Amino acid sequence: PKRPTTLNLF
Amino acid sequence: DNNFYSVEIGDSTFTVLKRYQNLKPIGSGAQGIVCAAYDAILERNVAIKKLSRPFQNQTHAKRAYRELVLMKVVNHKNIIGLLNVFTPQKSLEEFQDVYIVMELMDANLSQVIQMELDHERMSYLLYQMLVGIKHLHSAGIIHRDLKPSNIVVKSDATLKILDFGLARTAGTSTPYVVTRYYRAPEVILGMGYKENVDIWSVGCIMGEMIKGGVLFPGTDHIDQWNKVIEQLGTPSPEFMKKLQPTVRTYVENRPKYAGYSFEKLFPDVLFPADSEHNKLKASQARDLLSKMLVIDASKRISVDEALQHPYINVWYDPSEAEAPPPKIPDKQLDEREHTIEEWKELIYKEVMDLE
Repeated sequence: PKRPTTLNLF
Repeated sequence: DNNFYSVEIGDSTFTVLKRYQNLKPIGSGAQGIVCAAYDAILERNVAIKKLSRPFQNQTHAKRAYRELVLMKVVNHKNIIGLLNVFTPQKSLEEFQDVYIVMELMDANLSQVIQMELDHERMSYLLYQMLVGIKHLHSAGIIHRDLKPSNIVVKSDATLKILDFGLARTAGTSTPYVVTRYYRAPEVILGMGYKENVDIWSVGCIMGEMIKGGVLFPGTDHIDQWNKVIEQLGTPSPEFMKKLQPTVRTYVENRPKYAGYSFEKLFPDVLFPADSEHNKLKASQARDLLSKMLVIDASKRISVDEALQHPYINVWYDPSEAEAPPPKIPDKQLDEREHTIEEWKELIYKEVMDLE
């Protein structure tokens, strides 16, 4: 389960 | 000609090093207004917290000392970072204002809470908060005010805890200082607190993340308690016995509730697709919610316990989690009395120590 690297504060 | 200088932001005056420029206002710490600023030197965005004559008051003094101490001593991937500190006044005589410069993140949780995250994301953020909290605990410090506003994110999906003005060790020995919707029972009902009080806070955040809005509103400090028991149901007699007899009465007088099962407070509908691999299940999240959101502080899971919970520990990494405790100078033991003078001087020492 890869750690995430993007998070969408769009 | 001079090293500092001033800009009027509305009615508040920031006096800061020429390096810091273009102040916008951004929010409030326990104490102080706070500006985002561009730091021309390091060529990056920063955040700056003006703390006005902190020694004006045991409180402001105490809460300031804390932040200074704790902003220097603590270093961790998940705790907001000290960058710089200073006063403009060039002499203890003259002194009034401190400034703390710290890293600036992209947003707070507000925010993320609105959007519809997927398990990895939630579980991860969770994980991060926790490790962050773990780190603080590992030196006895309890944060006490974890809430969406104190937690910051970035778009590389990383997270930092922030604001230490309120932090210390066990209670009791002022009641309404920690944010209403996030108060543990032991703080609503004034029993005093152990570290896992922070876990209560966590549970509300996770829940809120999922629920889309605040977990237990509460129209005032006393109503709050209904909201809790409305949802989780009247706690055992064995607990009530822990209560101070005056409050103890009122509580026993509250109407009884059975309260909902977690599967009901948090149904599947509410969750992302159940994950690619296991551990990361709606139900597993629920299970963990159900070990945090627990009225009885003595029946409540610990950071480490939470760190092991299947839903969190998939990201577990000992290099982060088992990092050296932040060593705290025992000189300070975070809650003894003092005077305007001795306060003013401690700060200044500590500040001048830090320039």
